[PDB]
Amino acid sequence: EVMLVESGGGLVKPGGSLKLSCAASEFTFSTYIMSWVRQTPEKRLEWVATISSSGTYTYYRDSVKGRFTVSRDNANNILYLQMSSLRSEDTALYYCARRDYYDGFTYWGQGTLVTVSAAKTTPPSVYPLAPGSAAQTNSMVTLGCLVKGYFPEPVTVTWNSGSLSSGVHTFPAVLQSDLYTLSSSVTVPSSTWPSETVTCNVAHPASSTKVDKKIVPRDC
Amino acid sequence: DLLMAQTPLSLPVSLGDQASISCRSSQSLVHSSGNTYLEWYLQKPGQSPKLLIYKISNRFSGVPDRFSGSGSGTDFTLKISRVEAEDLGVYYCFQTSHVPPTFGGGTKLEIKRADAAPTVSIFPPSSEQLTSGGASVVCFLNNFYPKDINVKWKIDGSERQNGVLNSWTDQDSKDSTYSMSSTLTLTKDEYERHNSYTCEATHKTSTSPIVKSFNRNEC
Ligand SMILES: O=C(O)CCCC(=O)OC[C@@H](NC(=O)C(Cl)Cl)[C@H](OP(=O)(O)Cc1ccc(NC(=O)C(F)(F)F)cc1)c1ccc([N+](=O)[O-])cc1
Repeated sequence: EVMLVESGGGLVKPGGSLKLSCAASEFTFSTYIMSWVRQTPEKRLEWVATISSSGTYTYYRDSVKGRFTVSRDNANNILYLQMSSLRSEDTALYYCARRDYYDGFTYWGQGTLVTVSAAKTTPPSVYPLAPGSAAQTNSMVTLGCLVKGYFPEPVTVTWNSGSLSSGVHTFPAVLQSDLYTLSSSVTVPSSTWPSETVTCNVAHPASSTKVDKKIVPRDC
Repeated sequence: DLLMAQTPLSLPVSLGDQASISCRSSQSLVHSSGNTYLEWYLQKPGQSPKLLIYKISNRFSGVPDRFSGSGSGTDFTLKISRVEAEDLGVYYCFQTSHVPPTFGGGTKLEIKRADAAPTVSIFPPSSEQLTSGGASVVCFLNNFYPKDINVKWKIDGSERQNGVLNSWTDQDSKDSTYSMSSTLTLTKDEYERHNSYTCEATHKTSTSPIVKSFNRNEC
């Protein structure tokens, strides 16, 4: 299928610069108008920029004008967004989209996250959440993993390397004092834990960490 | 300048019923061409936005015929006629008739299912977290409906409001429930000065709180 893959998002200090890219495939890239659209942490969608098929014309949201430059490499099928004088308002997930003229943003990439902050990259501490003694229910046990004190977003949490999928809830991170925290819960049958292992796998690409916390019974 | 105002913020609807969503612009969306470039996008939980409708009423390829768009000038409506579970998410109108292109603020479509009470689980701080000098007490409230829920924490009976952060998943397409975490974050020292910890959940599914509790000294 048409595909669009963003690269380059990450943590940048206020006032800094970053250049996003977007690799296009399975369509004639050079025939199409292309766009960047961003989604704020509060989930508002903001159009950022558009570039004509040939690159001759470019258009920008007012708040980014003079700071951001949209460009494209039609030989290699890449769309770019150069960003400078970055500010906290610019923290968002950045999508590249194919724009079929007045027939809409037809195809969207998965987005690349940009965080504008003075805070330091910090890997998570991962803590197990196991039930009390006896009060482990005893037919369906709920377990969890507390993923505390990391920066920037995102983290990926799986259980048993993705094998354990059903009965899983991973809660959105909340930011406080320049660190994010989240938990994930999983409910499993008593026959399967603790006599078979349950592990939460937590990946934090910004610090290149990948931690597998086994949930074990409380020492009681 | 040009605002795109959507109502409602949130719209509960039963599977099989019709949902209607409004988008009101502050000025006329008639472009200089005489056409109107009003579009509708859906964002499913964890997904990118996807196009539904362009030029007021035209469906993008592959969009189910149950989605339709209408309106003129300043008032537009997206209708979904026989709602399915997979239709939940946030719906955004968008205009590109007049620079600068602008989105609506979004409307959540919520699947209205039978009321379900939460299953509540409580968790003391782990030994390792305490080993590190911090203490988070965690309460999970899983698989409930509707979304609105109040969680009270009590420490040795004193209601505790400072230090408590609540986080909700998006609605689950498989069962149309929500889940939430309520986390009480204390210093190890404060945690160790108290014995009884309780998270109490008030939800319209019961007259009585659902209370889960532990004693720091037990296990
Ligand atoms: O560029 C020219 O040909 C001369 C300028 C006047 C013209 O004839 O074209 C205006 C037209 N621009 C283009 O077609 C360039 Cl992309 Cl080559 C126009 O520009 P304008 O009317 O001058 C200003 C304008 C800027 C942005 C948009 N919309 C977007 O960028 C969108 F958010 F939709 F992606 C719409 C109009 C326009 C139409 C559609 C889109 N689009 O993204 O689908 C972009 C631009």
